[PDB]
Amino acid sequence: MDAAEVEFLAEKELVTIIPNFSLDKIYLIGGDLGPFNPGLPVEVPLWLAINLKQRQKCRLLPPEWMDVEKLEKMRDHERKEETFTPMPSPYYMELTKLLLNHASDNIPKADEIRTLVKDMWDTRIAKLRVSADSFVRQQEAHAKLDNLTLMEINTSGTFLTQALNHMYKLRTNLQP
Amino acid sequence: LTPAELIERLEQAWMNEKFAPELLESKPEIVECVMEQLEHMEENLRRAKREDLKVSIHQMEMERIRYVLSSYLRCRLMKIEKFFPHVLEKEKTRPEGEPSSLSPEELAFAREFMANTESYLKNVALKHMPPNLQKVDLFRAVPKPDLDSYVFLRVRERQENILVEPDTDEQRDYVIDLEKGSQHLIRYKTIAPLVASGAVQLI
Amino acid sequence: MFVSDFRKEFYEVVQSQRVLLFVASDVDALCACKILQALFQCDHVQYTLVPVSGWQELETAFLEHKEQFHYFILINCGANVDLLDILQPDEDTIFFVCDTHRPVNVVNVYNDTQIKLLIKQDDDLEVPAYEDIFRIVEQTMRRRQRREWEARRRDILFDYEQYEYHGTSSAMVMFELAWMLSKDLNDMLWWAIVGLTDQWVQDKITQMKYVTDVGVLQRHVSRHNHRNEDEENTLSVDCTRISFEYDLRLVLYQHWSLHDSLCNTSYTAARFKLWSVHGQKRLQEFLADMGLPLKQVKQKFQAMDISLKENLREMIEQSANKFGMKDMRVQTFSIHFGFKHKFLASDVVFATMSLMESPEKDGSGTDHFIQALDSLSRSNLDKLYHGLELAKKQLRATQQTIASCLCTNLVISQGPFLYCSLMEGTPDVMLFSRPASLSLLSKHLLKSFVCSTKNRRCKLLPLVMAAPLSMEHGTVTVVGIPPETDSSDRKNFFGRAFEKAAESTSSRMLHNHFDLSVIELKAEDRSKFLDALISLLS
Amino acid sequence: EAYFRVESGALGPEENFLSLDDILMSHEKLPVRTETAMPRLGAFFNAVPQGSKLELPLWLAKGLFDNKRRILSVELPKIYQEGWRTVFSADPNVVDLHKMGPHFYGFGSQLLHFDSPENADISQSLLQTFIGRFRRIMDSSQNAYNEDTSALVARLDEMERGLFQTGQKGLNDFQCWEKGQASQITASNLVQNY
Amino acid sequence: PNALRFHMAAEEMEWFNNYKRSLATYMRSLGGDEGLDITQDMKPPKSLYIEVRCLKDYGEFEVDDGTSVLLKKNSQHFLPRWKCEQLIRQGVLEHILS
Repeated sequence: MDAAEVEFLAEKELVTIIPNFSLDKIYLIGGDLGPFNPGLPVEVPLWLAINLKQRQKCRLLPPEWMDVEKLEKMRDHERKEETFTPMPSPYYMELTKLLLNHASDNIPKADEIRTLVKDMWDTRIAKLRVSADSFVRQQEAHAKLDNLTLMEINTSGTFLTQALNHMYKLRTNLQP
Repeated sequence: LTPAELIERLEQAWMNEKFAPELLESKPEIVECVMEQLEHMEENLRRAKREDLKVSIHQMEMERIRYVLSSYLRCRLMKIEKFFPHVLEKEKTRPEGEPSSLSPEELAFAREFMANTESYLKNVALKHMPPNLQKVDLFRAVPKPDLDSYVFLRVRERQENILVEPDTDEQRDYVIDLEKGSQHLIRYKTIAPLVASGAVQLI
Repeated sequence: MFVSDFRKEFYEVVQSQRVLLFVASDVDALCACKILQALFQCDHVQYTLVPVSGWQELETAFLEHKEQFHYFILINCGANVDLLDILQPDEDTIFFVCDTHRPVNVVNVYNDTQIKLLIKQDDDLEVPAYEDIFRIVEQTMRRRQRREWEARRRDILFDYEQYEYHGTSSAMVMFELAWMLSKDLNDMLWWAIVGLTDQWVQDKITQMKYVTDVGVLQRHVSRHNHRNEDEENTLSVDCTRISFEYDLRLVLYQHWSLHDSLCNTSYTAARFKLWSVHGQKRLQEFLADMGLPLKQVKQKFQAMDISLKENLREMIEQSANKFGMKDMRVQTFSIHFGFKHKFLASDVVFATMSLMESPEKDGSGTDHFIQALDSLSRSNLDKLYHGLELAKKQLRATQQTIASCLCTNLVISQGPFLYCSLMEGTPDVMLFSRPASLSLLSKHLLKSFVCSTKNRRCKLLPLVMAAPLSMEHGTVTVVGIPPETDSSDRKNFFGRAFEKAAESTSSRMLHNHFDLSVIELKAEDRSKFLDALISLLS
Repeated sequence: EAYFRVESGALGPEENFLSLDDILMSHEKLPVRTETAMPRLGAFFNAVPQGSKLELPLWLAKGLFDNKRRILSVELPKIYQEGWRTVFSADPNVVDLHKMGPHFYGFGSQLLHFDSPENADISQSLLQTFIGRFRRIMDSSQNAYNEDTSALVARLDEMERGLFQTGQKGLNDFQCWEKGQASQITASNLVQNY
Repeated sequence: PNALRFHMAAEEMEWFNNYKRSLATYMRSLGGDEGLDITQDMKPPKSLYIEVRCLKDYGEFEVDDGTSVLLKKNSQHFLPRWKCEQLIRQGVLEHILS
């Protein structure tokens, strides 16, 4: 894969907007939406909230896990534990990039949410290169990754698997 | 099979083909039953086109689905053109009652591809050779798929008693179990029949 | 005709069509486009953007596209001449004009089918009434009266089309439109402010009108940016903020040093007479009267010590009363994006105006236009930050020419108007070869001159300037600027003079641009033209 | 992006037929001692004695080999001898596997089809060298951005450069997504001609 | 373009024109109406319209409804990205407003 398709899979998460136009139910091949009552919340998939925000037709809302207090506890829980701890949403990096870039003025304290998210990320990446070094160092044959999201996997996967194949080969070249 | 679930299963059929090291199962049902929603909702837009916002909300979703599907197909016409002889053989000797790994149309494409390349190599360098080398067999020139690759997977049907062979020493094999929703990093050979049975999905 | 309301007469017609946008080349028109773009990309309206540069290229462009489309939009071009003939269009084609030039041509006003005008009629317009300019012995007895009518027409024309000037900028009409629809943002407000500031920078509007328009725009600025009353602590730092400033008139002093921007603003480089060693010490005394070390003033402004810059913008306004410079603070706006991004609305202008008119040419006429249109969106701060090193290089190569024609006295008093000319051998004279970057040099030359000379006659005569255009064709370019003063109405009158002079002498001339006061003339018809012009103006 | 060259099987049981890496790999020379005479072909090195030390490509010595050592026997180069097998154990992060190459793991895995005695000690050198040089390719390839990497890559071989070019292609692809840069559609192979 | 069809040996053109034809045969077989052209669509779709800017001359690009468009140099349009993909990926147009 590549980041630009993880970003595609991440635009299926649901968010809540507040439209300012009138429209009746829409029957999408992936569900139903609406109705859109001006000045009333409604829950849509991201790829539509962003596209409506760019055309000046809505007003986003911060997801509940995107609070500057619960995050300041996740950031500590992550540094205490010694394994991959569970995360608010399986796609938090892409959410807190797309949202904070496109709707940073409808989110209060954007430039602290952003730094806490980055602090969590910079740790969950450090635990990986330790869990991906003991693997080689001790020549394991299995490794249980607990709560890795698809993005951390995809940033260093096409190197790790490709450097473990060359190790299986070198380790089983004497049998015949 | 609500039209809402075809897409949820299509994305899953889309990731596996991207990560697997071998040409996986053939799903003719879905590829032929999503080309129906596309073929239908392309008509209820060109007819009732006299709205200017609804048609946009529909065209965007159609364009997302027509990319999932398309990039899924392209990802298999790469497996076929890299493994054409080994994928023809496997389909010729298939025991009846086993899901094919080739559509009836990919099969024609693969037949024509093998024919074309053989008829090309026959007239450039395999013709002007001494008259005992002019035949080269394409089961020992095209490398077979490599099913000793490592993959990340996340499981969604609790499995137990899974064999983990680190090396050639049959003794060193410790059996493991799998929870639900967990994620592991294991070789593709030991979990081959699980991807075909929906028990896992290569993330 | 005149469009009464922009919603239901201009927008909601082209809302469902495929329009074609012709664009002139000046910061005002760039900023008037970049709003219409953003108003089309928001409603999915297929447009097309053709950058033109004269009348020949506008005609060439209309040649090719005139059958596919049948809607058109001209921006800062084609309101001071007649349109239904230079283009010779069909009947079912529509033209919208959103130009600033004045006065609007006559027929373009009594043609309510093909040429609609987006010009707010509450400008300074006084268009003559309809039949005053448009259509047995008793036969002759009344056709003599019709001859009298024609004679009155020949006069009222000369009354109405004698002075050229400019109205409200395009980028303010478009912004009124974009606010009607309720689809305005800050990004569409900054382009309004820049498209307005540019006219006042190039000195095409009066100070009264400029302050009136600033008074208008400040309500919008406060409506947007005041909604953050006390939450300015929980607003994202990476989100643009526009603010009203009462700030200095020095050019580019926040990126240059404080010293190299006093020596180059053509408003303190005139008073201080910073071209004659006798008065260069005036600058020294001005600096010493404030306690600014001569070593901090020479260093870049962002690195100057923090203890000096506290009340700089006041200790400069004060110590400029003691020298005879009382108009030193102007009213402008400024923008902050993020951590280090802070622009005054007259830095964007001098950078854009010099990306579009870079001397070294790298292709067709529409290769620089694109690079300057690019540097107005925030995703391209690497061109702006680059177009600020051309705007510097230009300003340091203008006070080294106004220093030539004033330590050599190349301003001839040829009678009713001054006169000058340039030499190729002087360095940095190929930079001003363009017929657009020559008006500013002349308009600063006049400002330095009027302050320099000791006469009382020359201080109130318009200037006329010529500099060589093409060595192969052997031709020069000529401009004409109104008589300078503090409260000049800015109503130039040379578009008629040069026309009639070339008509009298019957020489070869080209009125290629959209403004009339710029002409290309054979190097040999110079005197043949000039003498007849001297006699004509009289 | 769509030109998928045939990869190298030089680490498994036998090299691939069409892979241009293995073709240039096996071409490298190797020392042999002949067991018979070489009639009608002594021109190169007409007949050649028995018990003569010669240098032959690897591909040639594939078929000319048998269990009984009918035609010739083989002895390993010094890079795989006992001498260097201790050097590569002192600290493997110091060796210039490009001069000692440029196919170290590729060659060394084909010298196991000669049933020499010390195979159980070559297949332990390779494994313990590749494991030794890992934490210096996992970290100098995912953490070298907009740098001149032509000096972090001057001491590697074809099995390792292929990984140093996969670390970079995943670093320079996340850093291009973070900066809103992997949204613009670009020319894929035409900018290669330009 | 014939900077390429000049470097292939004269029998590789036959291999090409066979492969291309078999591919275009397979593509039209997928769906009922002329199948689905899987050649386009190489990157996830982001928005519905795109803003391009020409870079070379090109005779007369077509819009499905018979409404052609001339392509002079340095003149930017606002077209559906459903049509511009073929030309952006070659070198003619350019995606500016990223």
